[PDB]
Amino acid sequence: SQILPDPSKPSKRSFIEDLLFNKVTLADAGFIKQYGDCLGDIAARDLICA
Amino acid sequence: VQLVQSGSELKKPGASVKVSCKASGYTFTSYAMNWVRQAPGQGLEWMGWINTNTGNPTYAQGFTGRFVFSLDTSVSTAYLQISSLKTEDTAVYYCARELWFGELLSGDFDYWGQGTLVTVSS
Amino acid sequence: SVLTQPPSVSGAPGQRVTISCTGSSSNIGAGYDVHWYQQLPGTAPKIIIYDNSNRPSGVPDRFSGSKSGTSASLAITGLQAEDEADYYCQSYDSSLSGRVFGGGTKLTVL
Amino acid sequence: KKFLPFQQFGRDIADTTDAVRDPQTLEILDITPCSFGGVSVITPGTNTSNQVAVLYQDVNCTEVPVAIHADQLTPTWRVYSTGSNVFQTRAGCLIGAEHVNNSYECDIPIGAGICASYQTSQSIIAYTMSLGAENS
Amino acid sequence: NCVADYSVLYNSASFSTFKCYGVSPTKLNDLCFTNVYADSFVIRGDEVRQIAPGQTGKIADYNYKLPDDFTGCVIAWNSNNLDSKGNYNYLYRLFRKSNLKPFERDISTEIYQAGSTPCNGVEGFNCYFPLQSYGFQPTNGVGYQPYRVVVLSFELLHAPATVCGPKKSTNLVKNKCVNFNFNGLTGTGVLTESN
Amino acid sequence: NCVADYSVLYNSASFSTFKCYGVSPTKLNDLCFTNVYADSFVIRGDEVR
Amino acid sequence: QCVNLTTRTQLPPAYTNSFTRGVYYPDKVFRSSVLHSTQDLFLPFFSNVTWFHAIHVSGTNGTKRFDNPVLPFNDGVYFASTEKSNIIRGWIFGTTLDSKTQSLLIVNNATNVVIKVCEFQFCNDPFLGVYYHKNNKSWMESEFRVYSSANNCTFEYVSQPFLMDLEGKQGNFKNLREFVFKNIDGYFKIYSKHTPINLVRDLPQGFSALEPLVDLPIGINITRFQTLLALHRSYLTPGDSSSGWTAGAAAYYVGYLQPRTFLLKYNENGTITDAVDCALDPLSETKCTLKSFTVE
Amino acid sequence: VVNQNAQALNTLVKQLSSNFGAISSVLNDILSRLDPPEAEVQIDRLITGRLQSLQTYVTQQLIRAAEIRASANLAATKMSECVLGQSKRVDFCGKGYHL
Amino acid sequence: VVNQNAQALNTLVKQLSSNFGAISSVLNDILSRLDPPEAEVQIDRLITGR
Ligand SMILES: *[C@@H]1O[C@H](CO)[C@@H](O[C@@H]2O[C@H](CO)[C@@H](O)[C@H](O)[C@H]2NC(C)=O)[C@H](O)[C@H]1NC(C)=O
Ligand SMILES: *[C@@H]1O[C@H](CO)[C@@H](O)[C@H](O)[C@H]1NC(C)=O
Ligand SMILES: *[C@@H]1O[C@H](CO)[C@@H](O)[C@H](O)[C@H]1NC(C)=O
Ligand SMILES: *[C@@H]1O[C@H](CO)[C@@H](O)[C@H](O)[C@H]1NC(C)=O
Ligand SMILES: *[C@@H]1O[C@H](CO)[C@@H](O)[C@H](O)[C@H]1NC(C)=O
Ligand SMILES: *[C@@H]1O[C@H](CO)[C@@H](O)[C@H](O)[C@H]1NC(C)=O
Ligand SMILES: *[C@@H]1O[C@H](CO)[C@@H](O)[C@H](O)[C@H]1NC(C)=O
Ligand SMILES: *[C@@H]1O[C@H](CO)[C@@H](O)[C@H](O)[C@H]1NC(C)=O
Ligand SMILES: *[C@@H]1O[C@H](CO)[C@@H](O)[C@H](O)[C@H]1NC(C)=O
Ligand SMILES: *[C@@H]1O[C@H](CO)[C@@H](O)[C@H](O)[C@H]1NC(C)=O
Repeated sequence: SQILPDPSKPSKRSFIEDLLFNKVTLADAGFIKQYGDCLGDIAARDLICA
Repeated sequence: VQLVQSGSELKKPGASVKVSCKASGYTFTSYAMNWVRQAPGQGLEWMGWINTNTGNPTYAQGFTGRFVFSLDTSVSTAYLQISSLKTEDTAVYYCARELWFGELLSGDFDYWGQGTLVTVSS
Repeated sequence: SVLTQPPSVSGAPGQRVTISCTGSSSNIGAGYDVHWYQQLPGTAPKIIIYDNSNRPSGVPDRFSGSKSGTSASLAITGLQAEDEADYYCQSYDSSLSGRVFGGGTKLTVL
Repeated sequence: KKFLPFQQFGRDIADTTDAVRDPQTLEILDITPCSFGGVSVITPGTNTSNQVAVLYQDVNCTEVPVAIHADQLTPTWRVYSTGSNVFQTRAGCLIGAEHVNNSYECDIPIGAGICASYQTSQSIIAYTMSLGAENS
Repeated sequence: NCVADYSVLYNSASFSTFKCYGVSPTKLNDLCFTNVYADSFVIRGDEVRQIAPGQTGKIADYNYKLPDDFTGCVIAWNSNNLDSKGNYNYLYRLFRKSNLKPFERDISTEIYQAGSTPCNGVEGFNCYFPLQSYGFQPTNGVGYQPYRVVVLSFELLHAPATVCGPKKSTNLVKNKCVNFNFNGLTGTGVLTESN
Repeated sequence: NCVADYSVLYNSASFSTFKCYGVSPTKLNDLCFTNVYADSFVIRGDEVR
Repeated sequence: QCVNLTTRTQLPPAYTNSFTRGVYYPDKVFRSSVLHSTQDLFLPFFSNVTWFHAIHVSGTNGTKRFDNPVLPFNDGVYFASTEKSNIIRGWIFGTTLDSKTQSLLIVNNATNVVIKVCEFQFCNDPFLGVYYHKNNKSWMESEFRVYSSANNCTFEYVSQPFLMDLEGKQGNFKNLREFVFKNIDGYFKIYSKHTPINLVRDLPQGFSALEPLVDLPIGINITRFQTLLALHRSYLTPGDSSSGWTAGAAAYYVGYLQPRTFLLKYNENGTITDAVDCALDPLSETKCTLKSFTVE
Repeated sequence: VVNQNAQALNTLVKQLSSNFGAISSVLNDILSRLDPPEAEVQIDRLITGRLQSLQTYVTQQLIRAAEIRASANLAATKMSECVLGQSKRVDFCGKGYHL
Repeated sequence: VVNQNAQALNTLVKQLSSNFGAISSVLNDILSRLDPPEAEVQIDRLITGR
């Protein structure tokens, strides 16, 4: 049950895979909809905009 | 600015005891070193002071000979040495910081140590 | 000692109590300042007033003092439970005595 | 070096002067630069502690204040160029490290079997590494 | 605190020597300027190359020194009909114990000596008065006629500028790629609102 | 056999053309030049270049 | 005119520790959330700073310590002062200060701030005399003795007229003024910041960044400098002009800059909150080289 | 992998602050202060400096890509052996007798 | 491997002998011979080559 996927989460990641995703941090600004920002945004002061 | 003194000692009458005082966080040669005793359940007595530059002591009345003031600038630790201990010498000795102003000293003791307990008994 | 202090004082919490001090013409009458110290039981003394009028940093505003010629005084306003300590005064006498401390006055809070 | 007569100075393969002759007494000299920039520092994480030890690479502990000219620097540089906890190894000179005779698993590698770690009164210790548990 | 129209000086024929180092002379009117300083003196004309930065010479070492990063212009023109008459009022320094720092002056008239002689206000052996005059005469040839030299020094974009070129400010436009100009700072892009 | 300082030649006003390429004029006396060739002639004023 | 000062206790100065002080903005460019290295003249961390006092204690003899000596001027200096009655009225900068080489003067004579670079025949002991009357409670100044002559001058600056308290405050020091003076390419750059403080008798522990105040194109040669001080005269100080005076409690600190490497930290608000000396200790040197204020 | 990519990307961005011996590191500053008869002697220093930085970055990316290529081939080999079957090889699918 | 390392280090040492178009391959001679306005021009070529 720890390694098999579960239907409770929206993603098909298991409990071990969910822990692996949360244990990875980025020293740079992350790749999450970064061009949704940097356009018409007041706080255009970050690494991925620049 | 810390004034750390030595621990407590128990000594026999007629013996000799040395008391050290560590000073830190400040320029040790800029401030004069002062020593103040206090008998248990009594007032504070000032037995004198010693300069940190030239090292010359200046004892008060009744403390000549038995009390020795000395220091060294490598570790910047003042020394208090008492010889021929008697029963009436049982007191707590405090170190007081005074700025080196000149031949006439002021009356501002800004910092005090934790004190050293010496007891003379048989 | 040359400086003379009252033996003890007492007062209710919250009122005003004034501790007096007297000297001579060689210690206070000569123009030298009078310093005051507070000593909790079991701890080192702590100066609360220097140069007869001034409070160091961290000292509450309830403490005040002044000098008038030969004599000097210190004032306490709004007594609380933490003021139960021994207060010591000191000054500079002539060269035959040097630094002279007071007799000490225990302050009682009822 | 037998300097045949008017041949005066010298150079190495990298055209830097290594030998020279005094123009007055006609004596022969050898030249070795003295700059030093190869310093190394062994320190734990700042979130853990703030104590810092410094390794002086490939230089003797008896020649530290001359090579780096510590007396013309800050006293904080002087106290890290001369102190009680001064140790010499194959890798160089360590100042501030507490040498011990015990052996543990390597934590911060230095070189030539020397490893450092944070040990409790907390201080930075230096020790020879242990290959493992002795077994027969 | 002005608007400086530089297009009345370099285009004029009144100046026989005009060169700039930090900026182009044709691009002086499109920039805004901060703390413009003007220096002026008289030159014999054959040492005008010493006024250039990174140049050695008597006037450079002991009279007027420019730094290696000098951002400015030097303006020189002939003034033989104006200054010369045997005019001895224009003095210059010959000797000093050390070379001058850039952008500094020395008006001290102490007696220079060149040895072990302790001269005290006396022109003894190898003791000289440190100032001499050109003596500008109208009959002097090229290289000896008096030359009036004007030196300009300033700073660029270091502060909100007070001196600007003679260019009108147009209406502000936004949300389209345009060539902006903010006190001499140019570029291209969409200028977006921000708080 | 020179002890002669090289600065005294160009601080005077007796010269008209003095520009050096290999060695900068500010530190001519700080280097020993082993041997110095001294060549001289007289030409027209427009042939200096 | 000029008068010498008598009845003063001539004593050698002392030393104290400057805890990461003297840091100023190297440029007028806004930065935020970035670590910026620099190469400029700076005060090194935990350097010896010379202590001066202007304090006249009470008593029969006392100690009339009034120190305004001529001090050397290196490539850069750092000035810090704790004030309560505005005793320090500026400085003088020059080389010989005897009307042989011209010198600059910075004097605040209550109403105006005066900057003059003239051929000053400076006094042996410059001072400013403030009088306190008893008929009314005025605190005016009637003595201005800084120089003997002003024969040749080349620069002049007079600020707008204003007023100050000039009051003999009895309490502890409450105003901390820090100054940094530099002389590069004839530009007398001044960095300053006024900061409130509550200390007693020492230089406070903390960090501060000095904003650029004003740039002075002067172009004179400065090798020595001296500090101006105020002087109190009243009915309690009898005698002539050379002995009938009292000091009034004030102190200031004089430190020297040095060409160093600094690592400057800018916060999200655009202010300098911390700095790292790259040549103090190997820990800060590693922080400077790695360009990180933290290090695993 | 994350930190080296972030450090190399930040080093690529911060290299634009260098002037490489030119008057200024800003391209618009040179274009607004100089004319093309004498601006091109200042531009090509910035051209050579920035291109050499771009050569260095791509070369380091190619070396890092080869390191990932070796690791990906090892990961594919471990997936095809340890997951899709039982391996008799010692210490390939972990320490001990692999199941 | 040993010979390749030795050859690479020897080539790295020997590359300092190239003047790269400057008047000399040693920086001390250029510093003691030339004013900084042309010394910096020499140092640009030397720095680029090294
Ligand atoms: C104050 O005292 C000083 C001496 O300490 C006087 O200094 C004069 O100094 C110059 C050169 O520095 C000497 O040539 C003079 O001879 C000195 N004067 C005397 C009287 O010896 C200074 O003049 C005094 N100030 C006043 C106003 O007299
Ligand atoms: C140079 O003079 C010194 C001092 O007399 C002498 O010892 C030395 O031998 C001389 N050298 C030569 C090459 O003549
Ligand atoms: C950092 O230190 C805090 C306590 O100061 C601790 O709780 C935390 O776990 C530490 N973080 C790491 C990554 O060690
Ligand atoms: C460590 O070993 C050395 C000899 O190798 C000995 O001199 C020293 O006393 C030992 N120290 C301790 C703490 O055992
Ligand atoms: C300050 O002076 C003391 C002795 O006067 C000296 O030991 C110390 O190294 C000095 N510190 C600095 C930073 O100059
Ligand atoms: C203090 O002043 C008195 C009166 O002028 C004098 O007699 C005495 O010597 C002075 N004290 C000292 C220590 O000089
Ligand atoms: C009264 O005060 C004014 C200003 O406050 C002062 O000018 C005047 O001199 C004072 N009166 C006397 C008699 O001094
Ligand atoms: C300025 O100095 C000159 C000497 O160079 C002197 O003759 C002149 O009188 C001075 N100016 C004034 C106003 O005194
Ligand atoms: C300034 O004056 C001093 C005084 O001797 C002198 O040594 C120095 O050369 C002068 N010039 C400079 C730039 O310091
Ligand atoms: C930064 O500026 C904001 C807005 O004025 C202010 O609220 C805040 O206290 C300042 N300081 C910090 C550390 O955020």
